Amino acid sequence: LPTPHEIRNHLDDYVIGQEQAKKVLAVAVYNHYKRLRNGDTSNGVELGKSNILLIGPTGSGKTLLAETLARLLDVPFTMADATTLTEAGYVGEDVENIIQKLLQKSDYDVQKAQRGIVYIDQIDKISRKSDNPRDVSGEGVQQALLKLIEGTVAAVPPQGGRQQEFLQVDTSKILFICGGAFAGLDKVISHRVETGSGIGFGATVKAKSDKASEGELLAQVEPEDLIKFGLIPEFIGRLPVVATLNELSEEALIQILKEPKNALTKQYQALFNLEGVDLEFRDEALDAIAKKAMARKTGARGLRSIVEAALLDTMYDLPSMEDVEKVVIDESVIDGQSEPLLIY
Amino acid sequence: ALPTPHEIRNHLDDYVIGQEQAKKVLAVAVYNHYKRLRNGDTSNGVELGKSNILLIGPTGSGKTLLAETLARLLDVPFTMADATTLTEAGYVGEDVENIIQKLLQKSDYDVQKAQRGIVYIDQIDKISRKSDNPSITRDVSGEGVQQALLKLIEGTVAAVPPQGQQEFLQVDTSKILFICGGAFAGLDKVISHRVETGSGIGFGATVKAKSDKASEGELLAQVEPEDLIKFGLIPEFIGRLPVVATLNELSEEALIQILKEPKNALTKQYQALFNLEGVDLEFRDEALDAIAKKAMARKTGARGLRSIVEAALLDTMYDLPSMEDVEKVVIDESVIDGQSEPLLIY
Amino acid sequence: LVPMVIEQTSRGERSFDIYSRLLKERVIFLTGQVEDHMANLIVAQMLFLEAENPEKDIYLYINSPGGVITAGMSIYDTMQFIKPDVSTICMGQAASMGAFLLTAGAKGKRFCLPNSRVMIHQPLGGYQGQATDIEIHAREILKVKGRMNELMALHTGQSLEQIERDTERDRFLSAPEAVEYGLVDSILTHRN
Amino acid sequence: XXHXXXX
Ligand SMILES: Nc1ncnc2c1ncn2[C@@H]1O[C@H](COP(=O)(O)OP(=O)(O)OP(O)(O)=S)[C@@H](O)[C@H]1O
Ligand SMILES: Nc1ncnc2c1ncn2[C@@H]1O[C@H](COP(=O)(O)OP(=O)(O)OP(O)(O)=S)[C@@H](O)[C@H]1O
Repeated sequence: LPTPHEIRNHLDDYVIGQEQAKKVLAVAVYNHYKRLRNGDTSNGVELGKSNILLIGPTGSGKTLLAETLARLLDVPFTMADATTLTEAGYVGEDVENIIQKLLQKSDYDVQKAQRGIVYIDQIDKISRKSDNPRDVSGEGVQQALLKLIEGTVAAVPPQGGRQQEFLQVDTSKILFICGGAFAGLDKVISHRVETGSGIGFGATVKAKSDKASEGELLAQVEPEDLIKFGLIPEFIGRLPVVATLNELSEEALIQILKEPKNALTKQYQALFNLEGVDLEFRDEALDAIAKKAMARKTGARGLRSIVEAALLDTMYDLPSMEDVEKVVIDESVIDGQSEPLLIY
Repeated sequence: ALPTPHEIRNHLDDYVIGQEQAKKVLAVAVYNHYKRLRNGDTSNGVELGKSNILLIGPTGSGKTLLAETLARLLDVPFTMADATTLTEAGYVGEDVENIIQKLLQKSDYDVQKAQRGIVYIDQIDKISRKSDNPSITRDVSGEGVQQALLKLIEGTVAAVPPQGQQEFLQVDTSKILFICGGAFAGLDKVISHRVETGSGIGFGATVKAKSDKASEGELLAQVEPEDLIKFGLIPEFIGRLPVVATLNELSEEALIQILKEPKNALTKQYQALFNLEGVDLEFRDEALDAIAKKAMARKTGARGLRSIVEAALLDTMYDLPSMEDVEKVVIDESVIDGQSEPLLIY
Repeated sequence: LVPMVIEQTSRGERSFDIYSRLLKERVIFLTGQVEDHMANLIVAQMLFLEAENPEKDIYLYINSPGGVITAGMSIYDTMQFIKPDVSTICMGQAASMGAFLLTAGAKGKRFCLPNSRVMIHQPLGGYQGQATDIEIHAREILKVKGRMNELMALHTGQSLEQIERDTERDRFLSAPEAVEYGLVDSILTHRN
Repeated sequence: XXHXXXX
């Protein structure tokens, strides 16, 4: 049933700018389900576990891929958070609660829940930082999660009980997608491999050029680098598949403002349409916006700041203004040097 | 109908002065919020976006005043929370969810009426890391609460105790506004590092300070999201707040206007205090400007102005009750210096 | 030998040399003949103090019998380029170039000791070679003499004709006469 | 309740 060719096209409809990442997920997703079709029946013994490790910058679409995949996929999907997770459940939460929410989506169907997908956001949150210690969000969380990720049956009261019984739902079959933004990881990889600082005439020095630090550096990531970050090596050993996402290109940004149905121009113009005046954006403004956005280095999430701040003056006085049929925005408006000219 | 940006700003002008740049920002959000709440999830463009404001300004610039005045004219519910007590990872003290439970007291347990509410936070700068990207000891209000808040702004549902069965309710935050703003301390040093680019020793090294450069207002205006990363904020948290408002330091003229034009101007408050005693209080124009000059030297903002007035009239306030048959009291510019005593009218 | 001193600080004790200790307080010493090496060291000191604090006055103590002219003109332009007021003081003696840097200090911040002495004369030189080369070097040194008199009048306030007549030969001026001549502002007899 | 660790 799974198709790697079609799934890549489907993700392209909702995600843009990450072509390599789509290929990685299609292989792991196809392999994981194919394994369950014939479980441990092949001649090959000790088959490696198929897991996913999403790693990319902010606004790269980590949370977006989990949403799009859930809609396209038939099995139930869940969206949890690592910040809420706590060890030995004092007042925050428990690891077993993740399984309870999965059944609510699957309507207490063990046969249908074991084939489900799991996605945990902000994986970096559980990084073990116990230099000055007890720790409820550090080693305790990762230790409990590793036990679950290893594959074990955990007691879960079905429906809560009206019984003193619990179901032994398997865990090795269920898939897991550990993803989150890694801050400081680039420095760790750069610290290990620099291959520079040559003072000789023959030697070369690169101060601004960083050999595509946003994308190339991620491609050369190793498990040993994450160990210094705080993660446990056994946790990384269980995830042979890692996804690397490069920084969005200026071309990709333009596509994100036009092709998607959640585009800023579409919603903002729709909002202006309610007022009664149409909104027009030229192509020259779009490429200009992309350059400013990349400078901020905030991702797509910070794109809105440039568009809104530029239109702050226009929206403030637009209701008072009358007899304006359409609004025209030029490239200079993005810079802010020239005010936009209205159409009557 | 809904209020217009010009109409709401005319109301804010009575309580706020010299912050034109900030009044327009709050006006568009309120206008956008009502427009978002005007249509019943029906629009030409689906998935209407949410914009979060980040109020940044000097000390005593009027940030806390705007959130208070906004709730008076705002019809929808409003809450005034604080980031001081936020406890990430469920430690002792208040939790992020509390902000939502507090929003029901003003809304009187109305979920449909609560999702259309506005939220304001203060002292958001205080929860930033100490100019270090990696946290060594898992800061509860550093690398903690900042992350915890991400889920709420992004849009999720959190269980809240209905009363003080014991079942909980779910309320989404995807269509709830949040105004997180606080006076950042030491931000000027970071901005100077990235924009002055003239440090060093030499004939051709541009080094001119304490006279022209290092202006508080100019530095804040040139702020960018990349600058906050060196300060301690996480980029994820900054991504959820695209809008940014840069307030300025109160000018000498602004102080004079704030002394008389506001409804609750300090000059009027003291007159009310003196009015009940039975003695009128008048301030001569010349005297008012002198007080403004002293306030700027203190570098404490509008709040510091009370100190100057209190000291100037400290002696008169002590002797006014024991004195009798006094109709009017006039304060002169010399009285502010303290060399002379204000005249009295019998 | 140079003695070593100890500066008490909040962090801890630090051993500094006498010359370096005073440099921290915006104090520079001009000793011996004026040459290219000693002059290049003072220029770095002035620039270093400018960056540390551009609003604090600098103090320059001069005790030297003079020297090369080109080495001294670098110090004059440096004092005027930097915003801080370079205070000058005369200790022991002030020769042709030593006197020019003394009077070049900030107006109102120039002092002379009660027993100090200033000497001023015309530039010295010489050359050996063809007659054509002597004319070239003679016109050059004449330009310097004219240039040095113009600047001397600017700071001292006297007329250009008076400085020329007074600098034709060696002219010694006591500390009181220097005040009347506009070369200095006052005398630092005692501490107040 | 909470945890304290520094030096
Ligand atoms: N790759 C992308 N392509 C197009 N739009 C994107 C992309 N990434 C983010 N966006 C836009 O940004 C919005 C939020 O994206 P998110 O996926 O939440 O960002 P995020 O950084 O992945 O979140 P985190 O870091 O995992 S909490 C989306 O609704 C889009 O409008
Ligand atoms: N623009 C203004 N116009 C008039 N009065 C002002 C203005 N700004 C501040 N004030 C006065 O200062 C008082 C406190 O203002 P705040 O809103 O607390 O300033 P602030 O910037 O929020 O200080 P922080 O952030 O709490 S340190 C108000 O009650 C007013 O009396």
